[PDB]
Amino acid sequence: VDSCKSGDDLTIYGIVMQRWKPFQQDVRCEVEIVLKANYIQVNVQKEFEDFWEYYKPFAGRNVILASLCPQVFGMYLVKLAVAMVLAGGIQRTDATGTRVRGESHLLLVGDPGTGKSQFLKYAAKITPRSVLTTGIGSTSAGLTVTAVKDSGEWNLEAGALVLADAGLCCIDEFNSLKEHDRTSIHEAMEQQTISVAKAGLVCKLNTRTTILAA
Amino acid sequence: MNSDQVTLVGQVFESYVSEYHKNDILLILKERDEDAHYPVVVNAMTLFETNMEIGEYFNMFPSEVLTIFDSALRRSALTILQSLSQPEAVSMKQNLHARISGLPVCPELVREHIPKTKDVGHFLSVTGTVIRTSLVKVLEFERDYMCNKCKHVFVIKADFEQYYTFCRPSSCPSLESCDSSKFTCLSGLSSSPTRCRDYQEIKIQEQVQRLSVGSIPRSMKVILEDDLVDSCKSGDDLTIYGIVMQRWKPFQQDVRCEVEIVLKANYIQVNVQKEFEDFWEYYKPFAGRNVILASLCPQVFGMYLVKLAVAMVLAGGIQRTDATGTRVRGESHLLLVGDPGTGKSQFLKYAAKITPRSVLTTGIGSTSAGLTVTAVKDSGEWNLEAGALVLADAGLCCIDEFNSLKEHDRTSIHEAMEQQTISVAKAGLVCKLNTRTTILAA
Amino acid sequence: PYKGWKLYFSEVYSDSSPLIEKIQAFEKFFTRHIDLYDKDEIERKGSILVDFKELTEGGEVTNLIPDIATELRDAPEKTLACMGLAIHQVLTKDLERHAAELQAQTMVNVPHIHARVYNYEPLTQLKNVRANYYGKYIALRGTVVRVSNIKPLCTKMAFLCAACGEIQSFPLPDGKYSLPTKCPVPVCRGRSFTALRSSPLTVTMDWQSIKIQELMSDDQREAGRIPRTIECELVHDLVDSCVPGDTVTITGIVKVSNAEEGSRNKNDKCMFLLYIEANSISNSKYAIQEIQANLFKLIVNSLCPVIFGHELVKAGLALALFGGSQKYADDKNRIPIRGDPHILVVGDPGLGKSQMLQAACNVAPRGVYVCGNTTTTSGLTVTLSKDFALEAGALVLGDQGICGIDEFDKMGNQHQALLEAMEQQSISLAKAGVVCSLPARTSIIAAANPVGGHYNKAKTVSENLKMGSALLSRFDLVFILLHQLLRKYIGYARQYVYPRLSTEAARVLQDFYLELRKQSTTRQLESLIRLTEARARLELREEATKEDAEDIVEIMKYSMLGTYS
Ligand SMILES: [Zn+2]
Ligand SMILES: [Zn+2]
Repeated sequence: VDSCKSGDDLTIYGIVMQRWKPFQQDVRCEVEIVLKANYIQVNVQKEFEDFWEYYKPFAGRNVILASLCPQVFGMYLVKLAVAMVLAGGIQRTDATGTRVRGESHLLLVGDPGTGKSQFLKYAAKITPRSVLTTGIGSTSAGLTVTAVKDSGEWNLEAGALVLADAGLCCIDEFNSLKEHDRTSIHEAMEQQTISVAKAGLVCKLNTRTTILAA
Repeated sequence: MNSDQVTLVGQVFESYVSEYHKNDILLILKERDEDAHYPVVVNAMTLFETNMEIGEYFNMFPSEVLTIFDSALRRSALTILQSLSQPEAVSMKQNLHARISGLPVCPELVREHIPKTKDVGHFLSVTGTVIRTSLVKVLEFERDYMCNKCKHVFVIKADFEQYYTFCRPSSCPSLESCDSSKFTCLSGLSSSPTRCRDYQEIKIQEQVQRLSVGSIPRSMKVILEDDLVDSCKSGDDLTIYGIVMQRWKPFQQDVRCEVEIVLKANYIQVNVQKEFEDFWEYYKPFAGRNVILASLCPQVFGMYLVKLAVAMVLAGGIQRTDATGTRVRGESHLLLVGDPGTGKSQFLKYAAKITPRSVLTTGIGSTSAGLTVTAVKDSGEWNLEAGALVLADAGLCCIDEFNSLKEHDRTSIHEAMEQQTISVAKAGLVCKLNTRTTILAA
Repeated sequence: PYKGWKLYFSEVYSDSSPLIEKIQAFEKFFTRHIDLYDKDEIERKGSILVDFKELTEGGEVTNLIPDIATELRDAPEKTLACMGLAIHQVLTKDLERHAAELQAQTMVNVPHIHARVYNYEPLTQLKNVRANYYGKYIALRGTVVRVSNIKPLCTKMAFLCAACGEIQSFPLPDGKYSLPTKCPVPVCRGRSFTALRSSPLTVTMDWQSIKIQELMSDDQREAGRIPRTIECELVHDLVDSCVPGDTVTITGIVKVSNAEEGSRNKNDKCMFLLYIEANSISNSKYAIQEIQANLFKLIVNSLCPVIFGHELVKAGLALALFGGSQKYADDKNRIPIRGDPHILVVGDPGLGKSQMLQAACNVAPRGVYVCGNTTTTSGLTVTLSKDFALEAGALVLGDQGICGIDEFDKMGNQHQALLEAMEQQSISLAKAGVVCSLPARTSIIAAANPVGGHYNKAKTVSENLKMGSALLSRFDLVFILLHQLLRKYIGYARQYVYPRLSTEAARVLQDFYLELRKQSTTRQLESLIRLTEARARLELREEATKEDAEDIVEIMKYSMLGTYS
């Protein structure tokens, strides 16, 4: 007990057992498969090596950029910038112990219907551990945190900027958001974190993510 | 009923079905499904006209008379099956139910109100409108038991008056008098028989559109069994024949009792004169128009055309059917664009109070939720609520402040004025509802 | 001699019982047809799929089963048990022979094998299912509406008798832990048993509850009749074999449901209740030729025979009914984008916009009509219900069909997920910690009212219409306004003809697009192709020519003429 919290990535070893309560006079039965834990732990290859030998670089950039989004005409810089977005990054630590981010941020201020949305959606479907939204369609309740309540009990719900931790968050209609949805995005882009303070839920949540906006 | 009464009833019915009612039984035998409940509709008036005692014994003990009728129907079906040259071409049907229809028209048997405690145990007909329907259901109704000394397999019935609950007996009903009180149940051990009868609970209500029904109509539960299920929907005008019975649950340790008068159905049916003849002879026409127009609304000065137009509104109309099968309406529509306070509202209100089967409103006081349809919900359950344009089906709908409505209340009125129908699509309720009505607006 | 006798029958094994005859009959049938099935798959999945036509083949393999149809229909729980024990005996004999051959150069433990019979006839429709079908084996075909979650279910429990030491596999009724009343041996009646939950006789399997709605004719059988629904119970390998919206054929036994649901009001509670124990489930996923040989205008004018005018609106409706090409490269995972066009009807009241949406949902084989006042987010999006299950909404119920939205200018946030469905063909779900994406390959036809009423003024469409550009840019056709035979023809075209775009049709689109550019969204050109392909499916042609393109261009010209005023 007291070895984990809500939101952790666990690898639980243990025995799969069945807990049950039988029928009574006015009560229905209920059977459940549970895991009695014993220990808690908090968390083609030859082809890729050949592709890496040919890349070791400008011809490789043209192949990745063309293969990233072939459904689009031109826009060599956007395909390259997205490549760096999916690429980066790696955290660092300075002399003050401050976490120095790695994840990228690309803004696409394109006229509507030019295909910028076709990029982000296919890029979100092509990438494992990836999220996306369309701006005002998901306010700050769907971007950062939400204190889900029920009686005197509550938990933490993750938004677009949180579910993309160690992943990618795409936001079309990025300027269609309210100034408070942007303020929440301002914190996620500036701290890798999102402050929680809704109802009786106060915490500091890590949102190490990259944001690809349009 | 004693032996004489049962004997006479059986003989009269056997003669009647050996003489007539042959093609119905033939069509029942010609069906493919053998485990199906097949009804035999019989006119009660013509049957009671053939013998005097059958009607008395039916009005005295309806359930046993219906059971004897079912037995004689089985016998007659077997007789007709044996009379065919190729009896193997058809199949015998054992689930035959005699459904009584066409009772002698009298206030003691034909009812327009909900039967009271005085009518408990009597067979009668109630005419109303369906306000609620439940799903179609399946479950047991008889339970087989066996004796520990003679191995005799008998059966016990479910008490309809106690919501089909079984009570364990303590006497062996075998042909030999057994003193054994230890019996074993065989209902859940196996599934050798398929003894289960259909069941559905519908709710009917008195029709306030009728002259005998007062201001507040009453509701009643009707129990349909066997082939009587899936025979009606919410909103139908039904004339249900059946037996008025009482279903009850007693007091317990923490539970209160509840008694209820219900109608166990047996058949479902989906729906001064000399002066008037003298008034019609004088009318057969301009002097008659002046009399009707003056008598329609005497509280108003002049306005001969409005009194005449309203006369045609209450008059029309009759539906038609064109070559494309499209229903061609009959009901009228009159618009009164009069200055406020000229008396146009005095017309429509008195005309709505003078007319049976009539509705009215005052525009913005009743939006589209009160004009057409509303999906009344509760848990995962819903029904259809009727508005002003629906309750006036085969009637009149009056709407003052007609231009004070929103463009969506008018759109709903646009459909009712153009199709005799109103499309339903609220929550999980999607349907097409008939609103054959006339609209008198101001 | 019968290993696994207690895995199928709770009775005591006796060579004088009538079970041995049917068991050996099915054993002969399976030994003669042992090469027709995959023994490895039968052992792994724990079931076997047998064609009902093989049992009624008639000859020598089915010599000992001449009345298989009647015995299976009237006594399914006995015939299926005998068949399963027979296939288990065949498999264990073959495996014991193999093990003996291996040992020469013998405990073979074959698990329970579910005898599943598919392709059963005659097919029984749901409306003719009464109470007298209890204990009978019937087959139904219908559309799935609700799919519950997978849950453990203990079917049987092992009980050891303290008198003789015999272990029985007592089945539970509805999963209720009951104690046996007598020892299955006809010797001692100890009436005292100890539960053995770790014993292999204690059967526990996966369980799922699906809901099936009958295939209702939207106009013929809709004369006061409601679509009937019924519950089906999938177990073991049948679990997770269909999603809400598929048309499946399910063969199984009719059994009494005892929970009981509700309550209330007022009142869908029913103590009396039915359900189906599913034995097998199969999931799929001349007058026409006279019609193909003025076809476009005939289908167009026959969509809504009570709406005057709106010739172009009915023209786009027919194109949306047939639809373009769902060009999904399954071998390349190339997304089909969208082949279902969307229609917008901008018009004043009194034009019949609601009637066009009704006819859109009536002539379509899968139509869903929705009003824009009584609106809920769960009414269109998928609905989450936890104790969790995801219930299909109007945007999911309209999959492979058409959904009509009337007065969507009166809808708030309960309507914004429709924009995500028109573009992604999917619905986003994020509630109570559950995150998922549900299919929604539907065609959206909608109608709205202008801002200030009659709008025959100097303003355009994006200004007079109560709607922003976030939804105006998603429609393939925008029209500005100020039965069973065509149903079979549309359904046959959606299943038989898959259209393509030719070079002549492209040259016409290239010239019009270049002339439109010289006057100085991309989805406009996507509409030209999606409607041209829809025209080719309308004409039952695999390739659209320049004639179809010019007609689609003229329809788009009318849409662009009412706009840009
Ligand atoms: Zn006895
Ligand atoms: Zn024993």
